[PDB]
Amino acid sequence: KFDFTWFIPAIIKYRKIFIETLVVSVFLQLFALITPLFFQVVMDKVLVHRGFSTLNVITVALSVVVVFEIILSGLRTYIFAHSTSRIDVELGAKLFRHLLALPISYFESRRVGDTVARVRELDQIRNFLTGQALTSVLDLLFSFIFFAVMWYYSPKLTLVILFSLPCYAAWSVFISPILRRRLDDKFSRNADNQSFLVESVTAINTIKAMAVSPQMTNIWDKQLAGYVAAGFKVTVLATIGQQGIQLIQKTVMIINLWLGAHLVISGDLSIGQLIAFNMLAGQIVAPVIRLAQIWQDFQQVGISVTRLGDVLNSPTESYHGKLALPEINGNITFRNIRFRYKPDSPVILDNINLSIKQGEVIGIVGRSGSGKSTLTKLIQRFYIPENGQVLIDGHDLALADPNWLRRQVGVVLQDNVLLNRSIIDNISLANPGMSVEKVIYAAKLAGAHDFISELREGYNTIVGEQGAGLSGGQRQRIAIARALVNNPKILIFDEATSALDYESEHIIMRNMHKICKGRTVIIIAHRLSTVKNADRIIVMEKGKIVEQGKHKELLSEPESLYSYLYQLQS
Amino acid sequence: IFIETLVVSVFLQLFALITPLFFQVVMDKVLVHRGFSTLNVITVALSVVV
Amino acid sequence: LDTPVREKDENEFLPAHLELIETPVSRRPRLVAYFIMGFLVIAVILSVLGQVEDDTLEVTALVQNKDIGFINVGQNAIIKVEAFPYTRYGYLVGKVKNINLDAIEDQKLGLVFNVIVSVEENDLSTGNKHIPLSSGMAVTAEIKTGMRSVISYLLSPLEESVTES
Amino acid sequence: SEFLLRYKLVWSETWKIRKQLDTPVREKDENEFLPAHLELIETPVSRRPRLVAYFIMGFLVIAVILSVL
Amino acid sequence: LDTPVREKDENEFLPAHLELIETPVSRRPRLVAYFIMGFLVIAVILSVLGQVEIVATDDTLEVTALVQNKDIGFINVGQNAIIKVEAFPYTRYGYLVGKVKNINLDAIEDQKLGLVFNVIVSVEENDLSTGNKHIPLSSGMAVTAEIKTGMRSVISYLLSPLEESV
Repeated sequence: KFDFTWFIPAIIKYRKIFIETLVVSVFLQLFALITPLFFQVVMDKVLVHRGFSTLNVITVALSVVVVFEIILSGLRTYIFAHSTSRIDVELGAKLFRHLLALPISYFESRRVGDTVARVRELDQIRNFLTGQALTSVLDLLFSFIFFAVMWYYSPKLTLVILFSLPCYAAWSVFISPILRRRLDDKFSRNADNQSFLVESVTAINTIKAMAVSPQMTNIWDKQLAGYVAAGFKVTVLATIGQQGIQLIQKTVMIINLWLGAHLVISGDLSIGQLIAFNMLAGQIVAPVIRLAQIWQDFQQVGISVTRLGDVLNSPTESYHGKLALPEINGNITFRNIRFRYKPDSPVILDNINLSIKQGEVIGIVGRSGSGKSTLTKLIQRFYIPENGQVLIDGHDLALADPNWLRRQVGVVLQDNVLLNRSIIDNISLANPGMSVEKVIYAAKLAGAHDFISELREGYNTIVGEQGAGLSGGQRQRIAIARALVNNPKILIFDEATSALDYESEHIIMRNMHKICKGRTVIIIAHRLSTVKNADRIIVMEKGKIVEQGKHKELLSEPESLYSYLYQLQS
Repeated sequence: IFIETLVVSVFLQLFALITPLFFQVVMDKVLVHRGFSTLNVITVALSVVV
Repeated sequence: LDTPVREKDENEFLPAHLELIETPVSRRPRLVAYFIMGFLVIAVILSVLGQVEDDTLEVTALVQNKDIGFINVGQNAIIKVEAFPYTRYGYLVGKVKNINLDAIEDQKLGLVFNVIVSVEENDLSTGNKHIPLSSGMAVTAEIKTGMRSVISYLLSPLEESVTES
Repeated sequence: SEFLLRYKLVWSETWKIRKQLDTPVREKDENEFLPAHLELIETPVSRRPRLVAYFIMGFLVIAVILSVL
Repeated sequence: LDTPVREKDENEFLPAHLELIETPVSRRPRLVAYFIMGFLVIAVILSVLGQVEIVATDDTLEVTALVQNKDIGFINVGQNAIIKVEAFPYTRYGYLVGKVKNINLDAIEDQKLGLVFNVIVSVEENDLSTGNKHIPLSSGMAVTAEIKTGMRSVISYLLSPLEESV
């Protein structure tokens, strides 16, 4: 429900300055009315008898009026631009605040360029509001002042313009929808181009490492050709529209010339009155001509509002703020959890029931295919269970604040993408204002202190884009530190040790007893050596907890799946 | 294409010069001598030119 | 107009095709010349089809004898008094009486056969009210008697200049 | 039309709740020290251009009144 | 003016003090405007109080010539209107005096204009000294006799086009 009805309250809020702008526009129209009166007086009274004193006073008055009109027009433009920039700032802030709150399901179905294009075309509304379009509209709608005077001059050439105006309206109505559609197509092409460019620049490593320069170049060539063709169609339609406007204006001017000549020859008007009438008619048609060269801007702004609504009309993660849910101690329960990726996909988790208490270092094992890779995204509210409900501390997560929940749990993944900052900034990303003492402590805990130190910049090294400057294990040890800086009540290891050599995994398992001090730790790994020292071990097969218990109680049964997996691993 | 554009531009400039001349002849002859049958020719030529 | 971008339009802008086309041409390779020729032809046709023209006052004055001969008694020749401007005073009417055989004076030229013209007593209304016409005056009485196809404006200077040897 | 009716209804409803969506009045120094976007949102136009415009329109009004009398 | 650099002058120019003062102003922020407004008001006072004179351009010489009738009416018999002979330059020959006799009711001629009522003026016999010695005045001549009769304010002189236009 994001429309120009959103712009209405913003207009009402600055109604006072907008009324000031309306008054200034009326007075500008008054000055523009005064000037042709001076031309008519000069033509009809200074040249007929004689004139050297009336001419001089008219000249000085005209100079003063011109200077004042220029200053007033500049002030009006400045005030209007200020007032509209305030509104566009409001709109941009609201748009980004809404964008950051959308669920990851929204982002997984789109491309980065697709959703960057709308935030970028916010600049279209930004340019329109701080432009000459609305000032020209105000000038056009305040043109009855000139009609009231030309009716006094002549009640026939006035109806000429009064009947010309509906021709302008009809031409505008006829030519609007076609260029609206063409600009819609052009925006679609632009979004595709932006998505392709963003994806190509992001993945330049794969493009260059492989041999696919020609394929990317061919795709770019086709996309650019299509985009330029659409732009040319838009340009052609705009040119046709403005040429039609010119045709209407000039045929009206010719008819007025004929009628005014016959009127003057017959004595019901004078030469000076005819000249003044021509100037007034030109002054009325000037805003229409000025508004016909920014037609693409009007239609593009309509499309801009439509696309910003497309982004802004999506449902967000429901913020449930009341009673101020307190800090949690680790207590995770799964109650008949049934989960599938897509409603047209096989069920992953059938009937998982689970209970994790405080201080319990839980280990979850299985083969590729089980549902152990989705629990880390179920504890976080990234996956919505189809059936059942997940509870932390007895409170259901379906009615809990996502920001409050995700600030308590620290999840270390296998990829662990980083941001384009320094080592200390990335490690302290969850809280940029943190002292070096905690950074050092976390780096020592994760075992990354040494490598960071051996560097030349130390903890100030820029990792590049997505941490490209660091290896797979270095990013892993930076992610572990980043998860450990701000004390998480629940810490999850989702196959975070498989991307490391022996002499780093051993360090992590040796520091684990300090890592899990007063914490609830869940460890998920393909291997079984990582979880051999956990409080409980849980085996999952095709999304079903088959058996659970201690390591010895699991290995004691030769018929168990865990014994088979241990034999295969060894 | 650009030579074609230059030719069209100079012809457009020549076209824009006709209308002030027609306004002058209308003001100087049509109003003074009550000269109908000349205003019609100017009107038709102006329509063609525009 | 309301046609989406087809495939031919996309091929027209394909960089691979533009690289192979050296010394390219415009889409309408021969429309501007056609329009210029059409405008010239229309102007020429319009040129050869367009035709462009105290009480007992007298406008007897210098003028071509053939011009008076083309005019007839009672022709519409208006009179403009100088006392005031043409717009303010108005263009009154002075019926042209037959031009006398003898010229009024030979100072101006030979063709000074004094085409006398008298007002109609119904042209000067209350607005003018210039009863004191001051008969010793030469109010300009415009006498229009004939029209020449505009193209005759080209016929006059060039042809006469060619005539002299 | 029909969309005009919707726009008129929205405008009237918002104008009824008018005077309850006005930012609090603040001094020049208070507005200068705000969050970056809030400063732009809540800083009104300077008084000098308003005064100059008022002087221009007042001069025109005085001129037209003196001329007619 | 002869005092050395005091501590106030150095403290006023310290970088620490200048860095904190954002959007600074001149030492005396209201001296330029004060002087400009003073010049404007003095100019207006001088224009309104200032006054400017108005000059209108053989033995029994006469300067009877074209001139505004109101100008002659403002003048009186015996007014100071000098006469400049053309025989020689104004500087070399001198600006002699020609007392203005009353202008006759009938105009001398109507060729120049209607206001040609011929303000006759005769010399005083004591202006043309031995330096001029132009006894052969050649009475068939029009020696320019400047006739000044009136004074006009500067502001009225500048504003007169405004009041003339009716």
